[PDB]
Amino acid sequence: GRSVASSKLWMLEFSAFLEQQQDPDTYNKHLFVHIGQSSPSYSDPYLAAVDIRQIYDKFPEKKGGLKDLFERGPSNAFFLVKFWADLNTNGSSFYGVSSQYESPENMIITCSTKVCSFGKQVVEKVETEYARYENGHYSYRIHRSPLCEYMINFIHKLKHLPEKYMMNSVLENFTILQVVTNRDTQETLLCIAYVFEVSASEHGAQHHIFRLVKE
Amino acid sequence: DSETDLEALFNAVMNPKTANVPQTVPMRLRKLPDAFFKPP
Ligand SMILES: *C(=O)CCCCCCCCCCCCC
Repeated sequence: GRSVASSKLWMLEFSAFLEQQQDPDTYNKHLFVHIGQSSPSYSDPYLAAVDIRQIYDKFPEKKGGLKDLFERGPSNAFFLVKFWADLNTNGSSFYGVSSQYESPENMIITCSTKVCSFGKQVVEKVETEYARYENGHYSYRIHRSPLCEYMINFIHKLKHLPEKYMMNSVLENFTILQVVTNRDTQETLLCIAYVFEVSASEHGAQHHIFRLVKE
Repeated sequence: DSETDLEALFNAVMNPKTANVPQTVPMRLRKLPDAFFKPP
């Protein structure tokens, strides 16, 4: 499906999942959210714009926050992803997140993921990734990164809510900010703001990708 | 109080009479594209 790309980095894949082990040879994987799974990943400027000012309140402020990052640019690195999450699932459980990126450049990259409540940072996960040469480009993979305990707790609490409108109500004040940076130069390669609702549709998880603009 | 209180976040929706969280503008009331609220 539709993915996310600046001039220097393309995120081809992103998925958060629960993997359950029935027995040593049998595993069941449930995808909560996914980009580049059901169909081959592609990227083009054929997607709509969102005024970033409409979402500043939902993400960290001050130096290093979303406004600061956006103003520093480049403008083409900033995206808003709306997820409709599939919550229909559930000792032998593994909650994980996997992502893959491609670049023309051989870099050392840092991926910061901040989980936020009411626009305030709750937890940050920071990962450093080195390049691998692949078919005329450089590939970066964050493979089966364990979901933090806060997120596991959050998912558990969501599923224990008796009504779906309640889940959506909670989700309106839950956000994730992902910032992928060149470690040495501190250039913003990708900055992705994630917003959530619960999926109701029979096919499962869905997403829409928007460009963040100044207006 | 603490804005990042996980229990308080869920209590706000489960037990609205005892809700103690920041007051916010719902997303559906904001200047956002139609595609934001309608899945593909
Ligand atoms: C580290 O723990 C942060 C990894 C990024 C989180 C992936 C998104 C999790 C989506 C799960 C669905 C629950 C939210 C509706």
